[PDB]
Amino acid sequence: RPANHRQLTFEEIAKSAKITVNEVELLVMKALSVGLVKGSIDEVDKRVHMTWVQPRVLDLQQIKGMKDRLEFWCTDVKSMEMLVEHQAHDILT
Amino acid sequence: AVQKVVVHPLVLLSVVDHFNRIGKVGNQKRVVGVLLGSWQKKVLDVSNSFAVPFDEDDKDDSVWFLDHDYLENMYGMFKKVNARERIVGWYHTGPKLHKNDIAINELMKRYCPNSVLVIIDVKPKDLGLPTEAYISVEEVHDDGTPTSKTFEHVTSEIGAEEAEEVGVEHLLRDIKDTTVGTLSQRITNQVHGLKGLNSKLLDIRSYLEKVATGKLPINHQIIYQLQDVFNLLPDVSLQEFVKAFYLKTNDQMVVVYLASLIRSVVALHNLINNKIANRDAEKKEG
Amino acid sequence: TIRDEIAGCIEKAYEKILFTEATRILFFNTPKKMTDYAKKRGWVLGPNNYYSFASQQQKPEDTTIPSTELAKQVIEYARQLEMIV
Repeated sequence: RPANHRQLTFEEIAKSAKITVNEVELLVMKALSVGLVKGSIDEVDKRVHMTWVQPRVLDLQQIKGMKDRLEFWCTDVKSMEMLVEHQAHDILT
Repeated sequence: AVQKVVVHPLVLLSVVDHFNRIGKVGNQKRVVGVLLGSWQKKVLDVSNSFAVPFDEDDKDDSVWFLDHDYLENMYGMFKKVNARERIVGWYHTGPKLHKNDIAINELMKRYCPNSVLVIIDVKPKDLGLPTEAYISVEEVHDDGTPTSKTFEHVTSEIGAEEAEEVGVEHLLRDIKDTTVGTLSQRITNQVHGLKGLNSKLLDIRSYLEKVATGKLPINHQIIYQLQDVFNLLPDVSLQEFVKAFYLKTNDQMVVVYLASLIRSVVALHNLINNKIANRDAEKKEG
Repeated sequence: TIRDEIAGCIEKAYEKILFTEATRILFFNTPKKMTDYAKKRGWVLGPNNYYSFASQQQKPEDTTIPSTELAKQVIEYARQLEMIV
């Protein structure tokens, strides 16, 4: 999942891991004990909140997404910086 | 380890004049010299520097020369005139570092325990901050590399001293737009955006370049690691990051009411004084 | 200009309305103008009821048009405080 709206509920964990309801908490707190997740837990919905992902080996689509999103950030920073510079340039002088 | 190194202007000018020393032979020669300083703290101090003979030819390009005896007798001179001063490392011109730039440190580790280097640029086309400094450590890898002995950068700047203040601040006489206040930082405010842009341009150029050449260079450890560090911290969320903006309103609040109240009153009071001394000298003049 | 006045003010908090009162106010008892309103407009012709859909704004991204209009305004404050000639 692309790391933006990624707060996971109990269901997809218990569907992938195919373990029952009262074991997914052990499952996530084991990874929290190890440190290959850095999130937190609400349990009114059993939403395990995600503030983490593992650094993974760069594949070809990962190469392309890297360059594309990196350029996406770069041109936005440039286009806003140019407007700041030009808007307040002549008072610098 | 090292907190940061503090470079003074004297050593940088002592590199520029050294390039002027060897600028007449011209043919193929980088600038290389020896650094002097003082291990103050975890922070590092730099006071003086001087030359060294060094050359490097084309065929079998690992031909390099460090005169020990020059170092011995001239360090004897500098230790003879100043006992506070002792060696801390070395430097060279640094377009970048090439492959042979480990053997110099691996020679003079028997002089300084942590022989630190300084990479400068005599050509100020660098719109970044010059006087880069590395230090060599070991990072022995998960792939079972025996010993990777890699230089790593510790940050650097230009420090201050009372006499060199007199020197530098008299040698400029050139530019002063600061009037230090709300606008001594805005030139550097253009600089921070533009010099994030230059570094990011190096980033995108490197990313495009690793796919083409280096055969599969891509950094293999610190690409995915620090790339996911990048991909773990652009917070653009909208739940209470929107709700920092009544604290932004509070930031506006204080300065708005300080300005609106006191600025007008002070300027008005000065108008009072001006118009009193205007009309009361007008009735005496005319 | 009253026909499109009801067709303008329909989109407000008429969260559900029975059809024959809209027949009274709009005009035309069982017309093809009910097809005109229920199709050219929204207000889905369901069982005896023009149904109200929902739309939101969220104020999500902006957060930035606040941030850039404040960039404009405080560049202006700093610009007028800045002046010197």
